[PDB]
Formats: sequence, structure tokens, C-alpha cells
Amino acid sequence: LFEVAWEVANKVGGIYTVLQTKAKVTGDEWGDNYFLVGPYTEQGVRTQVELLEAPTPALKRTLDSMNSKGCKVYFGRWLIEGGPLVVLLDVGASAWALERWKGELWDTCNIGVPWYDREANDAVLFGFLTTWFLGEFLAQSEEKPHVVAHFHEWLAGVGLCLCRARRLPVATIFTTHATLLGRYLCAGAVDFYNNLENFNVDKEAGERQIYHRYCMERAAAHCAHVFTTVSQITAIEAQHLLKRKPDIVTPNGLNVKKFSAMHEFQNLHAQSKARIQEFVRGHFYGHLDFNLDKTLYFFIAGRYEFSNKGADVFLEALARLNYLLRVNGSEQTVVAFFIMPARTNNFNVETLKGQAVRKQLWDTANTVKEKFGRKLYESLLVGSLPDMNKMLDKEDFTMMKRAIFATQRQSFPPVCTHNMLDDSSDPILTTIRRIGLFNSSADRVKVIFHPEFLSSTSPLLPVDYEEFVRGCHLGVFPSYYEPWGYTPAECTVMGIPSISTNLSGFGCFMEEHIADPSAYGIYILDRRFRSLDDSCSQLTSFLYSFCQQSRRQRIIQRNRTERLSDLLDWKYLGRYYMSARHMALSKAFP
Amino acid sequence: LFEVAWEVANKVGGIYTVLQTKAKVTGDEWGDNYFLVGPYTEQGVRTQVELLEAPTPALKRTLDSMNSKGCKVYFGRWLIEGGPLVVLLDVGASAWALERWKGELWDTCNIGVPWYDREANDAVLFGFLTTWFLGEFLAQSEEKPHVVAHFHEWLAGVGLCLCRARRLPVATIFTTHATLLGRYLCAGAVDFYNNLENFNVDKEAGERQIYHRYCMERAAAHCAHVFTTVSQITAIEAQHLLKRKPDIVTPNGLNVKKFSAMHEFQNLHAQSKARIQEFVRGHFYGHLDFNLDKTLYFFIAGRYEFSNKGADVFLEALARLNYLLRVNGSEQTVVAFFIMPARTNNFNVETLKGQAVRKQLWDTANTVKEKFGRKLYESLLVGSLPDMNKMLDKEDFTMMKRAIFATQRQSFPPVCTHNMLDDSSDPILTTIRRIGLFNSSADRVKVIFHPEFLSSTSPLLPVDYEEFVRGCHLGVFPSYYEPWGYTPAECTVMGIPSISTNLSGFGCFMEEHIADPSAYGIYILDRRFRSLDDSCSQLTSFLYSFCQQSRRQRIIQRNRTERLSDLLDWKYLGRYYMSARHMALSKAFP
Ligand SMILES: O=c1ccn([C@@H]2O[C@H](COP(=O)(O)OP(=O)(O)O)[C@@H](O)[C@H]2O)c(=O)[nH]1
Ligand SMILES: O=c1ccn([C@@H]2O[C@H](COP(=O)(O)OP(=O)(O)O)[C@@H](O)[C@H]2O)c(=O)[nH]1
Ligand SMILES: O=P(O)(O)OC[C@@H]1O[C@@H](O)[C@H](O)[C@H](O)[C@H]1O
Ligand SMILES: O=P(O)(O)OC[C@@H]1O[C@@H](O)[C@H](O)[C@H](O)[C@H]1O
Ligand SMILES: OC[C@H]1O[C@H](O)[C@H](O)[C@@H](O)[C@@H]1O
Ligand SMILES: OC[C@H]1O[C@H](O)[C@H](O)[C@@H](O)[C@@H]1O
Repeated sequence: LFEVAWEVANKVGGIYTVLQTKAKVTGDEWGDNYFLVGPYTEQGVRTQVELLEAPTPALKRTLDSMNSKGCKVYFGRWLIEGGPLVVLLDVGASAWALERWKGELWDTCNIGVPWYDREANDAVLFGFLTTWFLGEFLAQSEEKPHVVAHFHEWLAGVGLCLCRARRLPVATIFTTHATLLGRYLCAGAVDFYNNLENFNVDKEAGERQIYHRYCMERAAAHCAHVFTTVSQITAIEAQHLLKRKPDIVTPNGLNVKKFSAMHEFQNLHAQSKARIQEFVRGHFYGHLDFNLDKTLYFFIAGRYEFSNKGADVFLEALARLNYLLRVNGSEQTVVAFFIMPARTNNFNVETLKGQAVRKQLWDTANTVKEKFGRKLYESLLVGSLPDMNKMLDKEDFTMMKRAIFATQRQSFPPVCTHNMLDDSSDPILTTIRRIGLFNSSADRVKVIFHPEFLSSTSPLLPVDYEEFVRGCHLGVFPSYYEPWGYTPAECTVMGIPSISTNLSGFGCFMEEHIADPSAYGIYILDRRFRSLDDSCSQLTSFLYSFCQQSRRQRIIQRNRTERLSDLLDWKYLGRYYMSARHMALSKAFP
Repeated sequence: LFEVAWEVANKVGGIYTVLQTKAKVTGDEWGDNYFLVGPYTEQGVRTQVELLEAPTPALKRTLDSMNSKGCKVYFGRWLIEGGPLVVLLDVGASAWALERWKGELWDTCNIGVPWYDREANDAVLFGFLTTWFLGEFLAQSEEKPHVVAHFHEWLAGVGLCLCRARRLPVATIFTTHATLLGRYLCAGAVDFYNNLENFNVDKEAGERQIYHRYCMERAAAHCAHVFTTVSQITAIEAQHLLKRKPDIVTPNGLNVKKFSAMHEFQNLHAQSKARIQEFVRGHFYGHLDFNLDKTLYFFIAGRYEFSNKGADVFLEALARLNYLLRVNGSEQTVVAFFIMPARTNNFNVETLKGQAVRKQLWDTANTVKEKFGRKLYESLLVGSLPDMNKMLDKEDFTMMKRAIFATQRQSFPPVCTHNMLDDSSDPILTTIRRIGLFNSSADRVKVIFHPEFLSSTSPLLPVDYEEFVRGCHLGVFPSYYEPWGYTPAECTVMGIPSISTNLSGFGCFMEEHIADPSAYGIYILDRRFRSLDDSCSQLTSFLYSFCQQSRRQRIIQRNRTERLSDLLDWKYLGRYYMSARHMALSKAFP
């Protein structure tokens, strides 16, 4: 098996997660005949990969057959023990002969990549290197086994045509997880779901680009022995646009972390929410005028797509929910996070300063705490109950007064934790300042935009993504166009209720698998049969309905949402890959 | 309402718990017309009671009507906010005229108490004082209301005859929670449950005593307007021995502590089990040759009755389970606690020394821990990953070696944490040394006898009873004769599976309230239709079956057992007291 892809060592939301979750089961069920191919980027990928430059059995012949011939191929383990013997390929090591590879592409399939975008050039170069490695392996192994080559996305789709030109006896499977042409039309301010058969692919390809990419994608789909897509909705645009109906639907699964107790995810949520509460206390210093027990943490994560990931409708719903909470005289407050990576330069002074003063207050309270504890210990040793007024003197009251005065703040807490280099052109900040949300005292919702992926080694918010998601209360992902949707998937795996859409692969998958959804925390939101304003109103209604329920109802809802983890497990969802491999073997050679 | 009883301020297992749990609901449903009467003992009862010597409304007339007349009456709150206005009565303050009270008893009902036992003399004196207080209150209040007087046990049963002699217009309810004659015959090595109608009460009363007590109990039962008992099994011996069928059965409830989350009792169990693990590490120092993750904590609590609370059968079952675990080659180990108060003098040196060396090892590990943390912090500040061998020098290895040598122990850990003044006559230690259980390395079960009630301010085991019970895994109470049974009741309230009996009020109550018991953690054990050896074999089978199930099964079983807390709630079980009060009002005056 060869699961060649571009995201194996570099962290990107797509491809990387599905491969990392699949590797364990796909290796334990099959064995050491599982091989993974990907690129090399000088970004720290070697930190997570245990490279094996020295010769190693289980395809030891290529190391002394081709490595010392002007190429660069490594063998790694990934630090994940699913037996993922990964074949890492360097991109910049072999780039001096791009002209001959372009000529080879011209001879074979009249395709290639223009010099405008280096991403696709690197993808094609990696495809050439992968094809050379696979051919060398077949030559060295005397063609005794019939290996199956599987391809993900267009970043590794040139392998299909390269192998078909050379007629290598392998079973070809191609699985596209996102028709990028659909992605770039859905961002073109044009309706995409009302009609699909009225699109002219060649006319649209090129004004927004995606002409060579579309051509190579369709060539791979046609020439691949087995074609596959993520959701049933994915197959719909695949057969209507690429004119190649997928052989079988292959829903995306996850490696659920089973605990010895059913309620351990609740404890993880409690701890992570405590950490988020510490961050909130840091950010809203001098403005802690709202109860923190009535605070709910909403969030929308993923790549920074405004109209595709559904951030405009979420912000409109947040403004409306703020208006209803203000006019209803409610003590509930909602802190909404926005984890969408936009380029910054560093943090702003306000956020780091807020964390600093929060922990300075923590230190001052600690000091008074040890002094009080020592005096109380003396009193208990003597045998007299404290009268509570003889312990604290004038100096510690003086320093508490000084600390309180130092934390006084007149400006409002910032909406962005980082210092972005383009604030006049950022959609999120623009609409935030348009809808009049500035974390004010009167505001019932507080927006925090964290334009960066979460990491466990960050100066502020020392939580990785999974822990932070476990800490939140509701994940709102009203995405207009996205094939499957991972973020709601692990939200429901970790027990957090989520707001999906009927235009999403996750929402569609959970639509017909459960009778009466939204009773299990899956607030499916209709975006196909409703206008934008109606969808915003429905999102506001869903948010308010989540707000009105008490703590017991929230706990019960989280339990019900967690109970659905078995649907997205790779044990249940891995059978489709096995079926695809069986069809590929039957088509190529029994 | 007057709930007069002997255990209101002094801590005894019976009476005290039921009154303390009932007070909240019986005061919130009725109001400030609820009055509680009890004795005064110079044992610290005033620490838990906020006495009000100064005049206070809501029966302010007695304070300036009778208190300054040679008596001693206080008003208290109990520190429990169920509105329990308690009328505390001093016992030793008014004891100079016992002869006239004895003559009054002779004139009224030919009863009294012989000078052999001072407990019953104090009870009768308290009854006289209570009757005087009630009569003075009626005189001062102009008899406007028709108050209801309720009596518990024979320690407050002279009030019935004293009030009937004076014909005070009150509604009399008497509730006996234990027919003491049954208790003392069941300890006389004679069968009690095979027949009940063949007993001669007068012949049996006096050789074991309980003649005056039996006479006054039956006089109270006959003269009381409403008679009541704890369980249905209680009414059975009440009508067959006292010849006064109770008007209605009144099962004993509990004030369940509801948490905002369903699983919080699991977290409490985890924390309490961690504390018990610390105690076990202290006790078994130099002998930690068994995995602590495979350790299950069984316990049997309550008053020190050997054949009545079922301690002999539990120890036989423990020995048998040890034999099966040894011959089965099992890694599971079981630590069985015995909380039965027997008089001691202090702790023994071994147990305190064991706790001391445990925490000395904790301190040594802590010291090495700070040194390692500082060196690691230096390494991380520099920027170099530790090589793990340059940090620890020779001195800290030297002190770890010295600490390890100091904790070496050749004698086995003791079975009793305290130093009892009669070890040659203690039934528990006698049978423990007979069945050959000495906490050896080969022994799969380890017995710890803690001859004292648990307290939160003890030098070792700083846990109160409820926390310790939450920490255990299974409460075994194979009691032969006991009317209702509180310990399994709060074991099931707090989620711990329990082993009750069909001769118990709790076991009988749960028998016909749930279809197919032992599926909810209620291991009902038959002791009526089975011999002693067969009962021991069934207990051994139950213990082994509990041992074989894994952690997930234990968690599920605890959840199921916790789900039954609503059956024993005072909300559901308090209706019988309301019915009894209604019948008393109907019988006395509508
Ligand atoms: O702060 C973040 C936000 C998102 N993700 C990852 O990004 C993926 C989102 O994938 P999705 O299919 O939702 O959309 P994509 O971002 O791939 O377009 C999830 O798997 C997350 O694990 C992350 O690692 N850190
Ligand atoms: O270490 C202990 C052991 C027992 N109990 C109390 O003793 C009572 C046991 O009552 P039960 O009806 O089981 O028997 P009794 O001891 O009254 O005969 C329970 O309510 C416990 O709260 C306690 O407070 N501490
Ligand atoms: O954050 P909330 O919705 O109020 O949930 C409250 C918390 O949920 C879970 O983490 C646990 O059950 C906690 O014990 C509980 O306090
Ligand atoms: O002591 P056990 O029977 O092994 O139960 C194990 C513990 O039970 C509960 O206290 C919690 O669920 C803990 O998370 C779990 O570790
Ligand atoms: O469909 C699988 C997932 O990965 C894809 O590459 C897309 O980035 C994402 O939106 C999709 O949900
Ligand atoms: O019946 C109520 C409870 O209190 C009684 O006084 C007994 O001490 C106890 O065994 C009984 O279970």
C-alpha cells in the first residue's frame, strides 16, 4: 500500500489529520507492507519524524539502489506507533532538472504547472520523485507482489498520469477530499448549490486559474482504476463536474481516544475550561464585571475562509444573540473565540500585559495567602480560634490596594490577541467593528480573535487545539461550502455539541444516521433551502436555545453528543477503504 | 411537633442520623413549630449546638416561666439550617430528687429503672424533664394549639406513660427503631427467625435483663395513640412480641446530596480512594509488593456487634476469597477495613511509624524532585535537551539509598491500627489470627481493623466516615439481625455497591421495590433460608464475582447503584411520617 500525499510531515488541517488517524488501523489490520510518501519542508518536520538514513529491511533495496544517485529519500516512523513506515522525499534537493520533467509531462499528458505558483510545481516535482521511487522498488522487488497505490488530492495527482504513461502494473486508487474548483467558485459570490449541471468548467477554469489543476485532476479521475470521494454530497459534484462517478463513498473517520470511564471527557472539559477561564481573567483584567459561572465559550476554528467556513453568519448571530441577551436582562455571558490563522507580526502589548497583570494579582494574593496561612498556623498551634482581624496588618492591605490600583483599566479589552499587519482589510475585524462588538461592559458577548493555530508551547493559551476544544461549550461551524468537516467531527468525538450544516459532509452524514437530530447536540442548520438572513435567524435561535438551558441540561447534552463517537470511528468507517482496495485489486489483477 | 429522643447532640449511629436527615424536610414543610428535645452530655455537644440561653421568641414563655426554677433548658440551632429549634435538657443539673420521681413512677405505672445501669436512669430523668417542659409550655400557651408529641426508642419512652397519667391533650406517636429484646436474644446463640410466636417474653426478660425496659416499651406502645416501626420486618416482630401492630410502616430515609453533575460522586470516589491509597502505602511500607491499581477496598462499619452486624461470616468469606485468589494466580488484591469501635488506649507504634516513613519517603522524593526540576530548568533555559545522567550526583543517590534502607521492614504490617487493651478477648482479632490472615506477602487479602469511628481530624486517616465510604469499592454488611440498616443505605446513596441481607430492613425494602436485584449493585444475601456455611459460601461467591469484573464494569455498577438514591430520599419516604401525624391528629382531636 502506498498512501502518497502532500500533508504527511507538514501540519495542514486537511489530509494530515485523516492520514494520521487512519494509519493506526490501516497498519494494524494489514501489517508492515504499508508505505507512506510525502514531501520534505525545512519547517521542523524532522522533529516529529524519526528519519532512518541507514539501510533498513522491509524494502531495503531502494536505499542502496537509488538513494546514492542524485536523489534524497528517508524512512521514518512519525512518533506514532501505528507502524507508519513513511518514505519522506526532499523537494529542494532534486530541482535542477525541472525542464526535462516539463518536457516529459508535455510528451505524456500535455500537462504541467506554470511558474506563477510554486506550490503546484513542488507538488509535481514530488510526484515525479514518488513515481521514480515506486518504479525503482518494483524493479528491485522483481514484481513479486502487486502493490496498491493510493493518491490524495491534486497535490499528489500527477502520479496517476505518470504511472499510466509507464504502464506500471499497480492498482490505482484516487480519493479527492475537496474539488478545489467548487471551493473557488463558492468564494466567487455566485450560487453553487441551486444548480450544478449549468456550470461550464473550461470557461470558469483560468479566470480564477485552476485550469491545469482541473485538467490533471480529471485526467487522474479518468485514468485511476478506482475513484473515491469523502461524502455522498462530494460524489454529487464529482460526477456532475469531473464526469467520473466515484466507485464508492468513503466517509472520513477519527481515532477516538477511549477512556476507562465514560465521564472522563467531562473532567477533561472541566480542566480545559478552567484554563480558558484563566486566559479570560487575564484578557479581561479590570473588567471582570460579569459572572464567570454564567460564561459559555463558543468557537469557530479551521482555515481562514470567511464565506466558506461560515464566519460572517456566526458574527451576525453573535450580534443578534448579544442584543437578545441585553434586552432580556440576562446574567449569562458568551465568550466567542475565532481560531482562524491570519499572518501577524507578534502579539499586541495589551494581551500579554493582561496575562502579566492577572498573574501578578495571582502572586500578590499568593503572598497574602502564605502570610495568612502562617498566622493561622500559629493560632491553631496555640489553640485559639482566629478572630480574623489581628492577622492582616497595614502593609499587606497597602500592597493589595496598590495591586488593585495597578490593574485599573480604562480602555476596553482587545478583540485580537495578536498584532495583525493588515487590520483595515481583515474581514473578521471589519465585521466585528461594523456590528459594534468591542468587549464592552454592556456587551453580553465578548469576541476573541486568535489569528493562529493553538499550541501547547505558546506564551499565552498554553493549550493545544484538542484541549481547548474540550474546554469550550459549543462549536459553531455554519460552513457554506466544505466537503466533509473535521472540526465538528472531533467536537462530537470529544463530547462538545456542534452546529453543522446540511451543506456539509458531516451534517449530511449525521442527518440520515440518526432519527431526529439536534436531540444529540448536532444542531443541523439548513443553508440550502433558506436565504442568508433566514440562516442567520436560525443560527441565532440555536444559540439562544443553547444559552437558555441550565448546567444539568448542558451536561446531559454533552453526554448525548459524546455517545455518537462510534459513528465516526475508523473501525466502523474503515470498511469503505477496504472495499476500495478490493475493487482496485479486482480491476487490476486478481 | 416534638421529636423527643436521646440522640440529638451526642453522636450515636442510630437515632442521630435519622433525626439529622429528617429535620430539614420536616422543618421546611411545616415551619418554625418544630421542636426537638434531647439530653446534655459533657462530651462536646455544645460545640455543634448554638445554645440560646437568652430569651427568644417562638415559645419565649418557658424561658422566663420555668428555667429559673431549679431546672436547666437551652435552645439551639445544631449548625444545620433545617430550622431545628432544639430544646436541650441537662441531665446532671436536676438529679437531686430521683427518689420522688421513682415514687411518682410507682404511683403512675409501677415502672422505673434499677440502679444497676445509669443509662436508663438518665433516660428516665430526661423523660421527666421533657414532660415538665411540655406541660409548662401547654400551661403558658393557654392550650391554643394541639401539638403532636413523637417519641423514639425506649430512651425516651417514659414520656408516653408520664403524659398519659397527667392526661395532657396531645397526639402521641411512638416509633421504635429496634426491639432491643430481639437484639439481645439474637446475640444469645439461639435461633430467632425460624419462630417468633413460641417466645415467652416474661421468662426471657430478666435473665438477660430488659424487664423494666420491655414493660415500659410495651406500655408506651399500648398507650400511644399512633405506634410505628422502621421496616415491614420490624412490624412483624412488633405485632408478634409487643402485641401492638404498628399503624403504618415508616421506612428510614436520607438527605441525598445532589450535585450539578451526575458523575461527581465518581470524582469524590476517586479522591477518597487516593487518600485511602496514601494510608495503605503508609501502613504497608517495605511490603508494597502488590499492584495498587488491582486493589479493592471492602469495609464493614457500624457498632461493634460480632454476630449481629455479620463480621464472622465476612471474615470467613475473606479467608475463602483469599484462598481462591491465591490458587487462581490472580494479581488482584483486596484490602478489607473493619470500622468497629472497641475501647483502645492509643495507636500502636507500627502504624504511626508507617505513616511517618511513608511521608519521609515523600519528603525525600520531593527533595530529589526540586533538585531535578532546577537542573532541568537550567537545561531548558540553556536550550539543550537533558541527557538524564549529568543531573543526579552521588549525594542524592546516597540519600535515596539511605531512605530505601531505612524503610526496610521484616515484621508484617499490623492488623489493628490502635493499641487495644484486650487482645486475647477481642472476637475480630481472635478470628483473624485463627483464619491465618496477617497481611503477609503471599496473602491476597489484607485486613485492617480500625477500632474507632473515622474523623476528619485524626492523626492518621484524616477522612470522615462519608468520604472514606465514598473511597471504598464495596460495602459488605451481612448483618444477621438489625431492623433497617443505615450503612448500606448511604453506601447506595453515595454510589458504592453493597451486600445486604434478606433479614435486613434495607434488603427487604430493596427486595420488592426493584425487579431482579444484584443487577444494581445490591447483592442481597439470603440468611433466612440458608445455613451459616451456605451463607458464607454465597458471600464468598459474591465477593469473587465482584473481584472478577474489570474497571469499566465497576464504574457501570456504581452508576447503577447510585441511580437508586431516589428510593431512599426523604421526599419519597417522608410521606409515611405525614400519614402518621394525620392519624395522630384524627385520633386525638380533629
Ligand atoms: O487551531 C486549530 C484549528 C484547526 N485545526 C485542525 O484543522 C482541521 C480542520 O479541518 P476541516 O476539515 O474542518 O477544514 P480544513 O481546515 O481542512 O479546510 C481540524 O482537523 C483541526 O484538527 C488545528 O489543528 N488547530
Ligand atoms: O465510622 C463510622 C461508622 C458508622 N457510622 C454511622 O453509624 C451508622 C450505622 O447505623 P446502622 O443503622 O447501620 O447500625 P447501628 O450502628 O445504628 O446499630 C451510620 O449511619 C453511620 O453514619 C459513623 O458515623 N462512623
Ligand atoms: O461548563 P458547564 O457547562 O457549566 O459544565 C460544568 C462542568 O461540566 C463537566 O466538566 C463536569 O461535569 C464538571 O463537574 C462540571 O462542573
Ligand atoms: O477504583 P476503580 O473501581 O478502579 O474506579 C476507577 C475510578 O472510578 C471513578 O472514581 C472515576 O471514574 C475515576 O476516573 C476512575 O479512575
Ligand atoms: O473533506 C475532507 C476535508 O479535507 C479537505 O482537504 C478540506 O480541506 C476539508 O474542508 C474537508 O472537510
Ligand atoms: O432501624 C433504624 C436503625 O437504628 C436503630 O436504632 C438500630 O441501631 C439500627 O440497627 C437500625 O437499623
